[PDB]
Amino acid sequence: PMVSVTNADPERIGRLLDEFAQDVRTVLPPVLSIRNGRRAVVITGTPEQLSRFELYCRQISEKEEADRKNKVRGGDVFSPVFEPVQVEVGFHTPRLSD
Amino acid sequence: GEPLAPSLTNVPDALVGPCWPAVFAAIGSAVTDTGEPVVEGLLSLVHLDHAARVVGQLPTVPAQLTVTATAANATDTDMGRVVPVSVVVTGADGAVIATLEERFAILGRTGSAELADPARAGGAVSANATDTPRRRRRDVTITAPVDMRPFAVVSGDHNPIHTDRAAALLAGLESPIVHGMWLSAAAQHAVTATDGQARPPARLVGWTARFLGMVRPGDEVDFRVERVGIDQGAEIVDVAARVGSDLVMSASARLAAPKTVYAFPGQGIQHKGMGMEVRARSKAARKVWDTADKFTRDTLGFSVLHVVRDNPTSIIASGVHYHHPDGVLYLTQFTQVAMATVAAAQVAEMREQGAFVEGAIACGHSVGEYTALACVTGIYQLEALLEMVFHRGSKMHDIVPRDELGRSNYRLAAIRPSQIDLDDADVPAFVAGIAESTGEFLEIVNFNLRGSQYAIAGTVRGLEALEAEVERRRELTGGRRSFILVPGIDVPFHSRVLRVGVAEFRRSLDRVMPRDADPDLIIGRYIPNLVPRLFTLDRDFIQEIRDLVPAEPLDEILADYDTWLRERPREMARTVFIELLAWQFASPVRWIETQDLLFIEEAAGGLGVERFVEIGVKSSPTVAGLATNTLKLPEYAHSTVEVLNAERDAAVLFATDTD
Amino acid sequence: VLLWAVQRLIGGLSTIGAERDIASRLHVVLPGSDGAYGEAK
Repeated sequence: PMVSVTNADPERIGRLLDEFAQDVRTVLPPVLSIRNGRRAVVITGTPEQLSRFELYCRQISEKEEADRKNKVRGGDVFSPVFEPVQVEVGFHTPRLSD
Repeated sequence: GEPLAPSLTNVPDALVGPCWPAVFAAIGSAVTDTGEPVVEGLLSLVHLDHAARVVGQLPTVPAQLTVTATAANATDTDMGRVVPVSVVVTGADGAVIATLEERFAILGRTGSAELADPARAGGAVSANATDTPRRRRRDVTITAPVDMRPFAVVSGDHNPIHTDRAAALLAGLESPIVHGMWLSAAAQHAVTATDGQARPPARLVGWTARFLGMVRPGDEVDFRVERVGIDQGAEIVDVAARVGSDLVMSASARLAAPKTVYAFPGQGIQHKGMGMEVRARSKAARKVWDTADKFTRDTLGFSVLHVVRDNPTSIIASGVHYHHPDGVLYLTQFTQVAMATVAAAQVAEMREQGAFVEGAIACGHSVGEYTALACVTGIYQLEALLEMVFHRGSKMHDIVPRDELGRSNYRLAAIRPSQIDLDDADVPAFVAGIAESTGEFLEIVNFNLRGSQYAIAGTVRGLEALEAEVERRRELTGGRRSFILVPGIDVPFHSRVLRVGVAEFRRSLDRVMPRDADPDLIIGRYIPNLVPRLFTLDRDFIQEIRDLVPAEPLDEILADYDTWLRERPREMARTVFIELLAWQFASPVRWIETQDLLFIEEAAGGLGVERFVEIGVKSSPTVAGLATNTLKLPEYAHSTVEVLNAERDAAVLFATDTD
Repeated sequence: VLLWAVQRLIGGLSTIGAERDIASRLHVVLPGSDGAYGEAK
C-alpha cells in the first residue's frame, strides 16, 4: 500500500493527485503521506488505486516524452520513478481515523 | 501466495461465527433414542461435514440478525455417533439469509446404522445439470497456522482439542488438530480467489464440505479445484484438499451465475451458410428454423432457409421480384431476417443446453436491438419481430429519392481518428466545421470505438471533402489509412433525412405490437441504442427521449404522469417502448456510452459486468473485436471482463472444453 | 414417351422454381385425343 515516487516535484505530484481524484471512476483517491526529499515522496492507498495512479502518471510521461521526441520544447520530461515500500499496512492516512 | 487475492464479496463462512454458542447448546441438549451424546463423548466430538446454502440477501450494513439451532435426533452409525444440527440465520425483517446444515461425529461409540450422505453443494442444484468434462481451475498451497488460537478467537469456537495440549491428550490425540472449518474457509477462499485474469468472480450459493482426515498445525495443505457441471449458466465446481498424498477434505461448490452481456451485431457479417452447423447440431435450432421458414413462406413470401443456405441471384416475393448481383442476401431485409433467425437459433441452442443466464441484460447494434429483445428478454415472439423487421426494411428503401439507375447522393465511410489528434471533444466539432465548409449535409451515426472507429454519413461532395482532409492530415502525420469507404450501401441511416417514414414505421409497429405488454420483462434488462442508459420507469428517461428527439405522443405523459402512472402503467410503458423503438430508426447509435456504462463497475456508477459474449458468426466478429480493443485501451486496463464469441469460443461458453 | 416422359418432364420443370419463388405454380396442358379418347382419359 506504500509506493515511493522520486524524480518528481511534490507540488506537481499533489496537483495531479487531486486531478486523479477529480474523476468519478476513482472511488477512493491515494493520498500523499510523507515527504522524504525535495524530489521524493511516498503516497499511500489501496494497491489497485496505486497501480491506476501509476498508469495515469505513465500516460502523462509518455505524452511528454513523445512531445520532446518530435523536436518541440524539450527542457525536461516528467519521468518519476515508482518503487514499492516494504510495509504491510499504509500509514499517515485519514482512512485509519477509527 | 502472491498471485491470489480475497474476493470482494463476503465468503459464506462468515455467518458461522456468531452461531457457534447456539450449536454448542444444541449439542449439549441433543439426545439419541433414549440417550444423550453430550455425556459420553464430547471430548471425542469432531466435525464430520459442513453444508452451506445461502439466499440472495446478505447483510452489508451492521445489522442485528438472529439464529436458531435445532439438533436432530442423533443416530449411531458404523463410524461414530452422528449428531446433525440445522442452523438458519434471519435478519430483523424475518427473511432467511442463509441455511447451514452440519453434522458432528462422536468418534468413540458406534452402532449399526446407515450414514446418509450430505446434500451436494448445500443442495443448491436445481435438478437440471450436466456433468461437463473436468477443467483445471486453480491450485493453491496454504499452510495451516502453527497456533490456532487466532482462528479460535476470530471464529468463536474455543474447543480445547484444537488449542490445548492436555485436552488434546484427553481426547486421544497426540497433538492438537486444526479446526476443520479453517480448512472449509481456506478452500472457500481458494475457490473464490481473484487473480485478475479473464474469469468471472465466484459467489458461492451452495457449498458443502466433508472432512476426511486430521491435520496438525503447520501442515502444508494443497487444494485442487475442478469444474464439474453447469446449472442454468451457473457452473458446479469442486475442491479436493490434500495434505501430502491423502485426501483430507472434499468440498463441492455451486456458485452464482455471473451477470453477462449478450450483444448482437449489425450489418456486414452475412455470408453463405450462416449457422448451418448449429442447425445440424441442435434440435431446438431446427425447431426455430422450421418455425421461421414456415412463417416467412406463409406471410412474407420467401424461404429464409433457402436464402441463408444458398445465395441465388434474384428471388420473387408475393408482390415483386428482388434482385442483387453478388447475392440476394446482401440486400437489406433478407439480410436482416437472416441475422434475426440466426441469432434466435443460437440463443435457443444455448438456452436448451443450459449455458444461458436468465438475468443477463440485453444490448446490441442498431438492428440487433430487436433480436436482443426477442431472444434474451422474450418481450415478443419470433414471428412479430420477423414481420416488423421485414416491414421496416421494405419501408427504408422508398423514403430517399434515388436515381433511376439505382444511384443516390448519400455515401458513408469509416473515419479513424488515429494520429490525427481527434477525440469526442473535437470530432463532433470537426464534423460540423467541415460540413459548414463543404455546405452539404453531414451527420455522425455510429459511435463504435473510442480510438479508431467512427462512422460518417453524408453527401458525395462532403465525403470527398472528408477524404481529402483525412489524406492531408495522414500525410502530415504518417500513413494510417484513416478513411475507408463503406462497400455497397448508400442509405444514410440514423440521420435527419430519415424523419419521413418514422410515423409509418410507428403505426406499423403499433399494428404488430401486442395490445398488452410486460414492463417488468424489460425494465433494467434492456439498453436502447439512442439512449445508452438502462430501460427505467422514470420521468428522467421520458424527458431525455423527448428533449433529445421530438415526439408528439409523448408530451401528454410529460404534462402529467403521477395520476397517469396510477391509471395506465402498462399502456404508457408500451407507449414509451414503441416510441423509443420507432425513433431509433432516425437516431444515431451510442455504442461508446453503452460500452462505458457496461464496463465500469457498480462503484463509481455503471453496470459492472463479468462476461461480454456477443452472439454472432465467427467469420467476422465485429462486436467481439471492437469490445476487445475497447478493453485493451489504457483506461480500465485492469478490468477483468471476459469477452467471448458465441461461435468461435463455443467450447468455453458451453463449458465442453478440456486441457 | 407419353406418360412417363411427360410426368418426369413436369417434375423436372416444376422443381427448378420451387425454392426460388414460392406461389409460382407451373401450368401444363395435356393433349387429350372414342377409343383414342379413352386412351387420352
